[PDB]
Amino acid sequence: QVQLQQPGAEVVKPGASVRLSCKASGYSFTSNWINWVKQRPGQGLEWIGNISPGGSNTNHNEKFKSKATLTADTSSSTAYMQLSSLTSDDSAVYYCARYDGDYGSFDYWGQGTTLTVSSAKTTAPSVYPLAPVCGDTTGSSVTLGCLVKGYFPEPVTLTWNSGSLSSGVHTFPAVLQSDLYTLSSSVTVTSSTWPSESITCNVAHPASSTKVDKKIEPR
Amino acid sequence: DVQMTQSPASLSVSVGETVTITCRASENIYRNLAWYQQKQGKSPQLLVYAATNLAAGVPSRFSGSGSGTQYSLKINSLQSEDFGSYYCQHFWNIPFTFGSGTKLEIKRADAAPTVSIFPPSSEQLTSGGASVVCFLNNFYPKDINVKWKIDGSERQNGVLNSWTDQDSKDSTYSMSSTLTLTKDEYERHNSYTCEATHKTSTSPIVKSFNR
Repeated sequence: QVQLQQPGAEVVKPGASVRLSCKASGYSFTSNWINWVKQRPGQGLEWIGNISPGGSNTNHNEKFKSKATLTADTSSSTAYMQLSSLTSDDSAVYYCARYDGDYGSFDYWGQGTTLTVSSAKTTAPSVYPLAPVCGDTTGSSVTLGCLVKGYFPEPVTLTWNSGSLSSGVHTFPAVLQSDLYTLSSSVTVTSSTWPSESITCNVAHPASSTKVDKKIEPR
Repeated sequence: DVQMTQSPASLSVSVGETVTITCRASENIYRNLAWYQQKQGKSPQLLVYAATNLAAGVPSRFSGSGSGTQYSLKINSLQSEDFGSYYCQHFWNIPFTFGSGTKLEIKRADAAPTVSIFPPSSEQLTSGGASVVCFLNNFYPKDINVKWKIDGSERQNGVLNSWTDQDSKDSTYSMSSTLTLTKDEYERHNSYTCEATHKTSTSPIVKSFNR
């Protein structure tokens, strides 16, 4: 019943400003401090600052004194964090969290907003089939792949044989480089399976409303 | 202000084992310390508050202890749901700093990577690009390195790497490495090589093809 509602993701331009929202429900909004926490990919939690809604008294981590501006609208039970002069070092997940005086700590957290700071426009991926070297399959198995290049924003959903083939799959996290994403997926099957049977990669990119199949053909 | 020193940064453990994680504050923080758990892809969740008190509904196998500058979180007979990361945080004064985290990882038997190399697709070449891909799959432990060579010469530029989290079925790790060239550069050279260095292979496992 206590809930803190944050947007799941926001894409924003470098040098621009963004206002991140945290809408509280299930308790009296002015009763608790709202805290903000930054987490960079694969890194730790970093405390940014806090606000007491009503009087709007605040505390800041000195590292964020100019970067973050904290406000609150009691009429909508919403806390806001403004991030200014955006750079790639601002790309992160930002959580809001409620402080409880009894626990002396953070008892409820928002889902976090994934902020992506980028110049990129929405772009459908190119999907390339990865067939093995025309060497030889005297191994008991064979590995095939799918390369998904040049898309923006996240995510893509990749399946094999429309989801019929789910075992032996590794779908790798996307990497953003030169302001487009690339990802890849491998699937491993017994040698008797391919190329005797069809194996196709299916790639959905909901931001561009595209879906693309690529059959893996022997070289 | 107060600095928190958390240890260990990482540990490989098995279900049923007992684990102790430590936090050290720069000054006496008088038990004003919380511990959180964070599962992959999820928000942190409070386990222990005021150094020693279990939050509402938290399993009794978790316990916190300490005073002064020295705090611990103990997990007594770890269960499957307990793998993930843990963080301490103090509330002595502003800023309310977190420890750097402890990641718990599932122990399993060592496994050499299965290495596969892939030439550019005809499709990509028609568009004027040339990506060569190397999968280093189902290995354990986590640490690994890949080196590219073109005609026997190490190539560092144009390489993108990605790593999976621990596999839900077999607890291994995998890695993908993509070397991206122009089609013109790709077609000038003859041989392409991916080399995997791992605990199980300090002399690398080498996969190559000739264009």
